Amino acid sequence: GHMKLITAIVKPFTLDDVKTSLEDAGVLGMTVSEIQGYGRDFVPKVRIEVVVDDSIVDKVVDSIVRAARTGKIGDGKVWVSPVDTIVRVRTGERGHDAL
Amino acid sequence: GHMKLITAIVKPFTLDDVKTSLEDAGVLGMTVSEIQGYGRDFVPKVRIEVVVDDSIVDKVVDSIVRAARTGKIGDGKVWVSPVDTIVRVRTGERGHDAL
Amino acid sequence: GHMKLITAIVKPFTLDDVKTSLEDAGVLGMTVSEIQGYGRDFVPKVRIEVVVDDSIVDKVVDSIVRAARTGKIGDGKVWVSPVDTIVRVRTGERGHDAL
Repeated sequence: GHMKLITAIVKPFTLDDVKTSLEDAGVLGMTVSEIQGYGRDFVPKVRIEVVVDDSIVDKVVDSIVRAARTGKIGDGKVWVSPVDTIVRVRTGERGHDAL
Repeated sequence: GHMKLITAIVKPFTLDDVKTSLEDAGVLGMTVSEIQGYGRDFVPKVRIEVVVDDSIVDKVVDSIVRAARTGKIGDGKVWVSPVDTIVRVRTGERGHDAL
Repeated sequence: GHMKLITAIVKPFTLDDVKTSLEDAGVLGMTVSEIQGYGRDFVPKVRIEVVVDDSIVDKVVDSIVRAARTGKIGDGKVWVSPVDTIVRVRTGERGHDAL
């Protein structure tokens, strides 16, 4: 309903900076996956995902963008998509309790 | 329209159990990808995805959660997101025919 | 709003053909990830993602399907899902400027 997935495709060396920015803002539950995207033909990148309430989606996106920017080609993209429902596996908590 | 993507981020050793639970319930077409998430700092996890009709989304989510739960930290998350359209590559079947 | 994510799970040897089809049609920004799906039990596949305006989503899906088809089991799936917002990291461009 109010839940959003943020997907960031960014350079691998920006991971610590993005993670720090998320954790400092109390944004928990990030995952990271390997991915290939255009750069200086493909270069290795990382796919960072978090699920957040829409109240913070704008500032979280901006924080990721700021932390991942180098000003060079291949810096990547950040997009937002709807999440209908979310469940925390361990507890069975749903919605905002699962965040 | 009525189509949903289920994404489950779960511990790698739960894969067979989740797969069995899906296949027993006639939920076909699962994919698996490598992913890293918080656990006992990141631990290896797996990303399991299926596309289903919304008629079964709730019970499929619950079946995955039950199969992947250990009661320990890092058990992961399951979320649902909308799918506008789906096409089976081999046949060009769309919508419910592609499920 | 009008933005869509196309996700294609296809056989790895079709990557060049899909990439060529996308680039020839001026569809930029594709990413590729490793994935496992059903085939001749799992076989290696690739996950190809692009973000496009909904004006071209149908023809882009069809172009990917045509390029990835072999007529054999395991050819994969292509699905479409909504994208609320997108930002190009390097520039901070949003929406259609980030495409």
